[PDB]
Order: sequence, then structure tokens, then C-alpha cells
Amino acid sequence: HSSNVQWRALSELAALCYLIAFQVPRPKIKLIKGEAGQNLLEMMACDRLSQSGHMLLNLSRGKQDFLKEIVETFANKSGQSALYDALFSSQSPKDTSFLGSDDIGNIDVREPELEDLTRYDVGAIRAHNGSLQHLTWLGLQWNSLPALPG
Amino acid sequence: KIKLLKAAFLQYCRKDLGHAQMVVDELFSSHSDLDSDSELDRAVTQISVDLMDDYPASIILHQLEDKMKAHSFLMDFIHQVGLFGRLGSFPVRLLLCEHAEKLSAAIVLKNHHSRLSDLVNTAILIALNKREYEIPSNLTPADVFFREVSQVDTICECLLEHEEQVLRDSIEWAEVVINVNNILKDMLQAASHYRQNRRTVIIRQHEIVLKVAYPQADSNLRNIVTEQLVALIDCFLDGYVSQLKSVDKSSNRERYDNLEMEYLQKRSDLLSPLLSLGQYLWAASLAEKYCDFDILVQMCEQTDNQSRLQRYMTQFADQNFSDF
Amino acid sequence: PQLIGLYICEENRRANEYDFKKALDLLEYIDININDLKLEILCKALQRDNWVSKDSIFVKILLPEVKDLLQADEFVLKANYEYYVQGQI
Repeated sequence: HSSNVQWRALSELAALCYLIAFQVPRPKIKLIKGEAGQNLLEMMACDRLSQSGHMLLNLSRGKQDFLKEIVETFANKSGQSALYDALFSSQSPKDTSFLGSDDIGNIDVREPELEDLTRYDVGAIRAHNGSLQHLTWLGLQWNSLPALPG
Repeated sequence: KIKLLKAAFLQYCRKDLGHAQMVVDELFSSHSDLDSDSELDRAVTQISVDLMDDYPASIILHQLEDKMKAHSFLMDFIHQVGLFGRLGSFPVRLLLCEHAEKLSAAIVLKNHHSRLSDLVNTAILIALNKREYEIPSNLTPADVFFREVSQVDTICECLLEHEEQVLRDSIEWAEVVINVNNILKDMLQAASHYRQNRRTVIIRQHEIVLKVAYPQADSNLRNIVTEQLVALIDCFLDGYVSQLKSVDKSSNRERYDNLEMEYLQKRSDLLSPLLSLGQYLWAASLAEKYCDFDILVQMCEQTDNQSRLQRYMTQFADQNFSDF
Repeated sequence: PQLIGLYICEENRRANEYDFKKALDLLEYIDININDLKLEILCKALQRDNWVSKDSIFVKILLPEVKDLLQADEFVLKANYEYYVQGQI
């Protein structure tokens, strides 16, 4: 909704967010008590990697190695305060806010591989109960890619 | 003379058991003393400082803790018997007690950290100052590397530059150049909080800023930040000590006090430019640490679209508007 | 004694950090001269170094145990005895 200057800065900020998310490893599924619980947790993991994945790409296709710049410039702790700033009102206590205390260490800054992305999508089809919204989105996200979805 | 500083060093020994007798050797001191302020009072300063040097020359840690307590009941057995004068700080050598305190908390901060890489940089740092007795007794030693530990910092830096010449940078070699950054840092964090409970040193810090700048050129993202929050932790202790020395000196001989300003001001500019590539999320804290250095935080607000930051800067400021 | 002295023999060829660390753990198992041996062993701890191991054994202990001037009884002995006054501190 906002202007262009805010868009780029915000998309820059968002690119970092999606990146942080994608980096997060697949959760330890074996560690759950039951079959239903663990399958659920994994399902969400696939959803995270898939959604963030396509976003990371669509934002990185704008420019050449656009992702590298995002990390090299905002991975700095200065970005953490610029993120808290744009998202929240600074008046709230910045101590008990998880966003301000997270240890952003060694962002992979590696664009996602299509083959990995496919198995993330396929595993997350049941993430949103297969709403035609979900699939029509994925199908469109793959509409710009050189590899087609299964 | 030596007969005097060996007579108060004998009255402090009794100043742990009782006082009456020691208070009469301080009373014999005030009547038998010289009492000409300008140097005879800096002849009993050169005595209280020659016994603080010997309580620092003194189970190597529990034995260096017993010595920060000893130099603490020696600073209490001076406040009472008084001991309310003398000061021969001059150049290179009361601030001298605090300083020898601060460096005994530094000696316990690198005693608490003992691993094979620092113990090697220390043995290289002591074999360079002189030879060691090889009758076992190989720390290779500390009780004299305390009265002078300032030197095992400028040498455990020359052993990170020869361990960086072989580093071949390659990832495990940029993890060994940060492990040392983290110790010289929290050894400077230990001298700061020992002052709250109240040109070689500096060169070795501007040397590891530049080597912490060459490495983030090739480094996994997160790591390049932790050594940046570190070189920001360290630069904020140097700029704090040049601020405290400024405030210490004022008025007449001002020419020397406005030439040392230009020197710290050409460095908060050389620490700013250095942080111009780095994250500006730390700029806000570097700008607040040397709480003006506005020219740097004012050009960080200009490079971005934060007309909100340059409004937040002028919102909390004393005449920044006439400055911006 | 026999143990400490046998763990340090020139016969024990592959003697590594653990052989001396344990030859300094068997000193509280005595009941004659303590600090004569404390030296005897730190000294063959260097003969084997061929001026790495001294390094490590000072890394394994965590200090005014070791001697010094008494020891030399030399360029990196003092050199390691400086970042050994920073370590203990």
C-alpha cells in the first residue's frame, strides 16, 4: 500500500525475515510422543520452507544476487533494530520482545534449490487443507520458474 | 629510603592483627616525616606504590584471588592509618592503586580462561621478554606477568598474526582469531566494572579492529556480526577512556587539551568510516557511546530513508539542529 | 612413585598429554621430595617436545605449582610462561 522507497526497504526487510525462516532446520520429528503430533510438526515445516522459499526467490529474481546484499547490509544487528522499528512501536519494552533478543548468527544467504523446494511443496499440500487458494498460489509461483511442479 | 618502606610494610603486617601499634608508627611518621609537599610526600608515594607493586608480585588462581583481597585490606589499611595524600603518577608511572587493581582483575580474568591456544601465546610472550627457569615451575609464570600483563596482550596479538599467516584464509582459522578477540574484550570488560566498584595498549586495539575488518570480508554471515558486536564492545572502551582523561584535564595548557581532542576526533571518524560498511544498527550505540560523534550518525541517517532517525536524533539532543 | 616414574620413562615412547596428566595425578598418592619430581616430569615434558604437549597439559589443569628459575636449572619457555600468567589470571 505504501510508497516505493518504503517498499524496497520493507521488501529488503522482509527478504531477511523469509531468509531467517528458511534457514531454520527441519524440526526433530522423532522427538515427539505420537505419530499424529510429529507428522503435523513436519507438515508445518514443509509449509514454512515452501512459502518462504518461493518468496525468497521471487524477491531475489528482481536483481542479481540481490539476496547477498540483503544479508551483507541488514544481517548487522543494526537491521534487528530497523526490523523492530518498522514492525512495532519503539515504546514497548525491547527486552522481553523475542525479536530484539534473537541471535542472528551466520545467515546461510544461499538461494533455495528447486528440487528441495518441490519436496517442500508436495509435503505441505495438506498444510492448509488443500484449499484451491493454496494450490493455485503454488501453481502460480512455479509459473515463473524453469522447473515445473509435480 | 629502603629502611622506611620496609617499616610500613612491617606495620601493615601488624595492621591485620591490631592497629594501636601501627597507628603510632604512622604518628611517628607524621612528626619524623619531611612534610615538604612537592617531593618528600612523593617519597612516601613511591613507598605506598612500591608495596602495592609487591602485593601484586605476591593453585594459581585461588592464589591470585588471595592477592586481590590482600591488596584490598592494604587499601583499607591505608585509608584508616592515612595515607591521605601523595601522588606521583606523572608520566608512565592514587590512580596507581586503582590501575594495579584493574590489572589484578585482568590477571584473574585470563586465569579463568586457560586453554592451549592462549597458554601458547603466553609462553611465546614470556620467552621473548626473558628466559624462564626450567626447574619445573612453568606457568611458565604469572606473578610478574601480572604487575605487567599489559604486555601479554600485545604479544597474544602477535601470536594471532603468525597464527593468521598460517591460517590460510580456513574457517577454523577465523574461529581462532575470534576466540582471542573475545578474551581481550572481556578482560577489558573486567577493568571497566572494577572502576565501577570504585600507546601500546591502544595500538594493539587499533590493530585488531583492522584485522577484524579484513576477516568479515570472508565470513559466514552470523560470525561476521559477533566479531562486529565485539569490535564495537572494544572500541567503546577506548573512546570511554579518552573521554575520562579529557574530563580529567582542563583549563590552562589548553593547547594540549584541544590537540588531544582533534586526535580522538580523527579516530571516532576512523572508527565510524570503518563502521560505514558494517551494520548501522550498531551506529546508534557507537553514536551514544562517544555520545556525540554526530557527523557519523548524521550521515547514516542520510544514506537511508530514515528522516525519522534524524528527527529522533534532534528530538534528544543539545543543539543538534544548529548542527544538522 | 614407580608409576609416575614409569609413565615418564624414555621407554614410554608415545607418551602424550594423558601420560603426564596422570603422572601429576599420582602425587596425592605418596605419603619424600614432592616438588623435586614436580620438576623432573615437567622437564621431560619438554625433552619430548623437541623445541605442543606442555601447551596442552597447561590446558588440562584447569598454578604456582610449577617452578621457574629453578627450572632452567628458553625462548618459548618464558614465552609460554607469559600467556600462562594471563591464563591463570
